[PDB]
Amino acid sequence: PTVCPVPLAHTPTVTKWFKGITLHLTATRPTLLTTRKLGLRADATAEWITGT
Amino acid sequence: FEHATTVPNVPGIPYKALVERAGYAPLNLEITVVSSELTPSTNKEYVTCRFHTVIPSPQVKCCGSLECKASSKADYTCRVFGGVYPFMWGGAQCFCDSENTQLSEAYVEFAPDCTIDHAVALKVHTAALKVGLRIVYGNTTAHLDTFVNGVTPGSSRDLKVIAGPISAAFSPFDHKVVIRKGLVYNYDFPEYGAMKPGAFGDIQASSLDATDIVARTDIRLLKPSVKNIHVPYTQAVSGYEMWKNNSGRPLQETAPFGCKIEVEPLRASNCAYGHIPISIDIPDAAFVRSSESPTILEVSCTVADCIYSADFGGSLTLQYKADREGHCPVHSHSTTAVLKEATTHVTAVGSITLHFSTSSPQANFIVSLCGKKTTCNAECKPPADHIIGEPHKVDQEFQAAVSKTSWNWLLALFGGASSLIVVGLIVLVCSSMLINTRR
Amino acid sequence: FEHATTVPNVPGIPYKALVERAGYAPLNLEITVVSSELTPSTNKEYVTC
Repeated sequence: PTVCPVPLAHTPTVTKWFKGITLHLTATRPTLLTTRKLGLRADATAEWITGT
Repeated sequence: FEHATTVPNVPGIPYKALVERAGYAPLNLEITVVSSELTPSTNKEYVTCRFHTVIPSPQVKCCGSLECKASSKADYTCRVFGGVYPFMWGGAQCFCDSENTQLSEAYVEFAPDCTIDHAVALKVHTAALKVGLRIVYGNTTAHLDTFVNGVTPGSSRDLKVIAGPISAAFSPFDHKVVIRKGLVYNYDFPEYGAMKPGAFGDIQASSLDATDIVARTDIRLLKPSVKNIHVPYTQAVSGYEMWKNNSGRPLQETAPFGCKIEVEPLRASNCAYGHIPISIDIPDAAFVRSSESPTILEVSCTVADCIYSADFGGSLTLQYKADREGHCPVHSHSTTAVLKEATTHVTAVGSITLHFSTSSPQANFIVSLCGKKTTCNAECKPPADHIIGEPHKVDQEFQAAVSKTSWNWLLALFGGASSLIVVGLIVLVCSSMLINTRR
Repeated sequence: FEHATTVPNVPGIPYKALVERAGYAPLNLEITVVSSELTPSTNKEYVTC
């Protein structure tokens, strides 16, 4: 084992709205986005995103 | 003195309470769950990884016969073939064109790189929740790690506390768990000995170095057709790789209640759920009798602009008249409002400005200053923002969650019907009585 | 903190408002239209003399 360098994606732009957010995301290469709620139901979602 | 309360298991959110001993002056008590650790008890059933299908060099009984022995290797497979007459490099290996049998032998072992890239299969049992608590009373703060079961007491050198049980037990881990390079998955792996080829746990062992490896990889040997010596075989793909491709996201990205999964040992830290009943024996030494504490004479509340949000978006002022200079404790006596400051310097006569956060549309709550209670009446507007990076510090109830305008309209609309049916009953009774009297 | 106002478009006359965040003291906001130019979309058709 050792330490490998990995890239950091462009920081997303978050736009708020009543009980909701909109992440404008830019990633030249497939970047993983994983979201989950903090309640009884995780409602976990995972997606590999490309482009903008 | 012993006091009982119910602290909400949400890390980082202080919970404030007032202990009002009759003889003594009231005292503050703020409790924070600095960290929690929901850890189960686990036993390792086996480890699995890529198998190395090792093939021993074939043997030929040159002009005789061979019989398949019974070894105890992992997924051992031995077959015997008839006359082969094999070639290696010199154009011949034997002297009998027939009755020249060959023994094809094959089995599996652990791959050399399995010491890092291997998965461990575990079963979980009832999990015990441990909490680190920072608790402050008056002047004294105390850090203590305790078990939330209602029996095991935590202690800090004068302070005894018992915590729990949790109102509703919960475990993010299913019965069967798999750990791979720190990642945790809830996979219903096959039991030890129930190997199935082409799926997870097709090769199993108690440890990487254990020699009693058992596997079922569906390896089968075929008749050698080519003239040159070689042992053919076909085998199902490694089920470890199949699960690795179709593993899915780990439990670090799927556990609910914001539960941070961790390994070595398996645990779930900073997990926010439920309420912890805590009974605490606060020592009487820290308590200060009312005869020496400044008991304020006359205090009133004037509330500035307020808003119901997670952040401290409310302000108010307490105009007080007291008899001495001291360190009076201020508190809120409602479940839908929490102050920022705990102990405030009180003078002979003056004012103190304080902050508060509420969940109700209307601030209709009693504030207490050195025991003296005053009802603050306000009207908090909806928050301007939509999202915050901070948790809501107070639960939203049903009773104190609707404005007094809505309450007045609803009560008027319902009391109209109630008074109308009452008036109808009264009218019927009066008519009957008038009929009876004038009959 | 986003504050929305309707400033009258009158150069040289300041418009004053008070922003009142709930948990924080009010602040003063003076907006003055120092200059304002309205420029149309233009394209020369021709010249003459």
